[PDB]
Amino acid sequence: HVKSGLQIKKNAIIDDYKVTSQVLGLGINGKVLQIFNKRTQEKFALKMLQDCPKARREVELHWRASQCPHIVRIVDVYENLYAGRKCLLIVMECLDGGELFSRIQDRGDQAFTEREASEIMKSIGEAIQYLHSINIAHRDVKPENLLYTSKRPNAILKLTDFGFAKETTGEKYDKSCDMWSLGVIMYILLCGYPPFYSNHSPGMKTRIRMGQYEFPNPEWSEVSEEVKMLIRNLLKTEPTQRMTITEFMNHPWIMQSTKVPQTPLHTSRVLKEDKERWEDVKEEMTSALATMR
Repeated sequence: HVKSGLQIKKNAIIDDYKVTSQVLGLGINGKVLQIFNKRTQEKFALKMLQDCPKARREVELHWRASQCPHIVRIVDVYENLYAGRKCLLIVMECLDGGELFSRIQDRGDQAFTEREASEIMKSIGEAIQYLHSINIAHRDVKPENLLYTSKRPNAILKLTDFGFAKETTGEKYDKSCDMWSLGVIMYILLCGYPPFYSNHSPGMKTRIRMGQYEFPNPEWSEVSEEVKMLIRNLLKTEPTQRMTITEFMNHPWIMQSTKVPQTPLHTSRVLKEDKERWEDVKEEMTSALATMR
């Protein structure tokens, strides 16, 4: 089966979409902005990149991935002049529902089940499975890059931000770092904190002491050994021994999310207790990923 290649349009974007240029001001800094199609009136999102080799690759790899339903769609790409600089203006579907874990943390009943975690992990695994099956590694799978279509409870989770994405060759282990990311996200979904040692952070709990067993008791006591084994496989130190996306998506815990117990988890309640640490969680995931990609 044959798919079209990426046509980068050269006409000014404002022929096609309403923007106005105090909106564009905040854009070249990095913020995704809201814009409207003129013909259709549908809302979209706009990312502004400086045109270089690397931005070109990001947009290329992302375009190949767009038709995955667990990956944010590229609608159009423009090569325009903005300010003194040549820019890639990328038009995408708007994802208005916020980040994955924000939703979980803000729940009013502080209730979250193993089954829900499984359902979410299936969504993320589908996007990764698509990428790895066309020899792309994302290499920046992390909380801020997983976003919901809308605020509503049945919104679709989607993967964004191809700024670190890369073509691979199989004999390669570039894909390994995506599998580690899955293990980390899964771990947080099940307990509310990452599987990170720290030498930290007052008026707060230390969730995992250095060198301590990785599944501590208050939060992990009702979680099966089967699930802990799936996590050890995803987090395995050596990339040569780390679980692949094929093994992950073929695991019963993922394949049969419907049959997963509705075990009540500490996740939402822990995300709230520890919300002052969330910035540091993300910061540590970002640093780890940079040593691991």
